[PDB]
Amino acid sequence: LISIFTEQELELLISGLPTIDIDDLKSNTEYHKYQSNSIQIQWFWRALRSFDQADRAKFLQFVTGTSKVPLQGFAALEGMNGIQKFQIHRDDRSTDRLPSAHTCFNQLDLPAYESFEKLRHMLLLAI
Amino acid sequence: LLLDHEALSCLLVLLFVDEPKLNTSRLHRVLRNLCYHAQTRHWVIRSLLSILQRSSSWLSVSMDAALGCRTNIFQIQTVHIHPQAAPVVCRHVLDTLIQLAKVDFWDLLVKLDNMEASPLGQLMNMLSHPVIRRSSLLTEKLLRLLSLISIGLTENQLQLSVEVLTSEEGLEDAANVLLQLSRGDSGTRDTVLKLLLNGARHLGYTLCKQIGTLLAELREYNLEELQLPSMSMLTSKTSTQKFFLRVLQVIIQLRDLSLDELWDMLGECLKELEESHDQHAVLVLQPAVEAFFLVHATEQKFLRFAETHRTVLNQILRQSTTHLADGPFAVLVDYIRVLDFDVKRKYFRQELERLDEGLRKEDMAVHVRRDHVFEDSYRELHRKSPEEMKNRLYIVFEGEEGQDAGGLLREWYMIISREMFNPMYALFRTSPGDRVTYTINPSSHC
Repeated sequence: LISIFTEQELELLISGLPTIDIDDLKSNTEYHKYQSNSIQIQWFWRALRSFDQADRAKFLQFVTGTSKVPLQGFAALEGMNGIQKFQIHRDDRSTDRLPSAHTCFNQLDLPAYESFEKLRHMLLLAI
Repeated sequence: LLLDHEALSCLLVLLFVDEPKLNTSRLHRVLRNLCYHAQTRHWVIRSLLSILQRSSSWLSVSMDAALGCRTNIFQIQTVHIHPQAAPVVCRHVLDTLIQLAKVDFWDLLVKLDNMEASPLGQLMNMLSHPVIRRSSLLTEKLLRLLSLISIGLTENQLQLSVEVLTSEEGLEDAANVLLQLSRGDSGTRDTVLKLLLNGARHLGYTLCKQIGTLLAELREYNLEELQLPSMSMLTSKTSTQKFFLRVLQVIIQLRDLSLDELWDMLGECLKELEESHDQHAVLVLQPAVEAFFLVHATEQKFLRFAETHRTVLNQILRQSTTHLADGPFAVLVDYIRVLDFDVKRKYFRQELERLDEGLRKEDMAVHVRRDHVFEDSYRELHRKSPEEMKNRLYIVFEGEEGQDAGGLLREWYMIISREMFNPMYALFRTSPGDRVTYTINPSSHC
């Protein structure tokens, strides 16, 4: 009966769905090979805004390794070596592979998916 | 022979006169007691059934039937009942017959005025006759009667038309009739199953016509909220969807229908509703989906369906109050990727309550010290049973004032979930990578 939840969903069942201040995350995002006005990033923010609270939480778990929202806000987002902001990296590998995460750096490698719909589909399939 | 046929005829004349005051349950119990005598029963029933067939001065009984029309119930010229009064004579006779099923008259009647299993065939023929076939009430009562009595081909056709055409209780009594008949004979089982299938195929064909108009009109709606008028004849309480699902639920109840033109166009219709950026707009096809998953996913193809419409079937289930693990969509319990998180959470809590529905839960005290809550709770509970844990815990801190128990419970859970991560208990340690998470302390053997 507990096994109907995923390993994500069990966290969301015990600790609850978080409220994600997308403005705090966006204010505390670091872009490495994308830029804040890249089209894949505007697609990212549109997708993540269109995702429900549970898929947002699954994204936070995907990139930080947890659904826990920092009390102080994402400015206080910890990584392995002190406060590490969330971060989006362009994955220069083939764009037929899912994004990949290195949560100790809060690091996303994100292929340059050709469209909003396709990027959204791949991200939702990842989470 | 306690009473003669003239005294029985005088009692039976009371069924025609519609008086609200008259105690007709007492009259039914008089006829019931008299009908313990087999010859009296046989004449009484043969007369009541002649009253039904003839529905389909002492005898001057004026019933107000309609506006400006006060009919005489009896037209004597060979005695006929005026069709305005007929539905009431039918209603009172079926009320009496339901009790006699739990347990010449005309010539006698004019002589006054001048001064179980065999007739089941007549009661099945009665369904063809217009005053009954019109009235949902008389149909419901006659079906209740047949459902009691049941404890040929045309007569089953007329019983099935009661489902293919227009009463949920009366049609569940019709389901009971059709089942209890199938219990009778393999030949009546077979003929009624195959004629159900014939009607269900007609219903499927016209349902595919209706959904084909709906889909076409959704194309014409997009190519330039949803109130497509083709939707009205699906929203309708008496829609072919509900007839089709009803008939299939009876077929599947008798098991203990080839329509890929329907199933694939329900498919592309659902896909074109979902692409049309409206959500409750799907629900006008929920009973056709439930029929699909009834006929398929027999107690695969339903899984590819639930995949290509996954978020749609989730919208269906989330909207539905049908209990996920008691309704038809229960089969997908084990293929869990096909449900939403909060749907699975609801299923969790309902299935949990189903498994634990037998336990009466009490309130139960837990006496703890603000500085020791963790160890006092451990001492109190760690030998307690699961069912003692399942009681509603209320926590008492020594000498503290009374306060709201809900806030006090929230505080108690918060303090415990904190004390879990005090290293003095050695239960959990932070991940050296994340440094905010917690996993079992491998140094808890201390």
